Amino acid sequence: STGSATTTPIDSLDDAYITPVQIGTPAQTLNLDFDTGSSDLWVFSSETTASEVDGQTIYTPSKSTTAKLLSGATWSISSGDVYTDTVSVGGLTVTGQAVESAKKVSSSFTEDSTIDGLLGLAFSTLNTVSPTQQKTFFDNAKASLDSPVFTADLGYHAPGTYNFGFIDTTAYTGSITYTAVSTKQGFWEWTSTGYAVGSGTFKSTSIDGIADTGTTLLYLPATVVSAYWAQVSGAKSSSSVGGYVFPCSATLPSFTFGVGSARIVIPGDYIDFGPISTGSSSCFGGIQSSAGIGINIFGDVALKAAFVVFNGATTPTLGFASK
Repeated sequence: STGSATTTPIDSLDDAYITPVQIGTPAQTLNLDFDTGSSDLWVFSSETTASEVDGQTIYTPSKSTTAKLLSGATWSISSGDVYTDTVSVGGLTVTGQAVESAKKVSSSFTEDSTIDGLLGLAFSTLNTVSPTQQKTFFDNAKASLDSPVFTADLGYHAPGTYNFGFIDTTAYTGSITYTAVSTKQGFWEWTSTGYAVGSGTFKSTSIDGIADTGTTLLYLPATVVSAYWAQVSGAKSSSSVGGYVFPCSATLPSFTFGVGSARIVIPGDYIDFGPISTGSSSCFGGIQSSAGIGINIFGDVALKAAFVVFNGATTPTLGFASK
């Protein structure tokens, strides 16, 4: 089996991407945030505190003939109980998928009406269901997939594609470079071989990080991020804003990261996240320091510059191609 679904930016900044997902019988279609940095499938539901719902499409398990309460199971990340139900992505169907129903949701989600929930695609060891931990959609699908892979092809200010079970050889240029993955923290964790700023020379240096479609920006060590922003006239780190900002009049340099011997180039425009407030001439930067995070994160800024293969074979790997 295979599946293929279009993913769409939620706003003009590519702050996140939503992908339609069919849940239940008859289908209830929710727009979920596919997140390779977490491992829960959770949704706004008919059980979510009414005050905390503001425009989202909710999952109603009582209207689904295939929904079953997973008795005693709870989750907490935003929290609630758990159902099993039929879940389909882009034509690919999983039966008995754990669907985690929000009783309560953070204010951050209530405020963002375009995201109906999350679909986690990290390793199932990070799943928060208790007392019986649950499998991700990908893990459940693996048995039936033609190949145990999914690919992320995120667009820049444009729709993209998530594919399951196959690699679309028309979707990238050149070859896919594969690199080792550590699952020890439950993430798609890998080691970049270095970086370059604009047309500058490539610096060979190991950067351990995660491929995280659920994170908007690129978070790298302070040394690297300082070298980048030093090439932008007027750029500075602002404690009031919470990161690097730059004059909206600036032209940003590209940023290159290494994948083995290969190179992925992030165009400068990808690093522009626009005015910090309406009318401001200060703009927010898309490359930020990981120093207060504890881990480097190859978020959407980096990932959308590439065709990315998440290989969930017994020895997992990550592949990157230019496109």
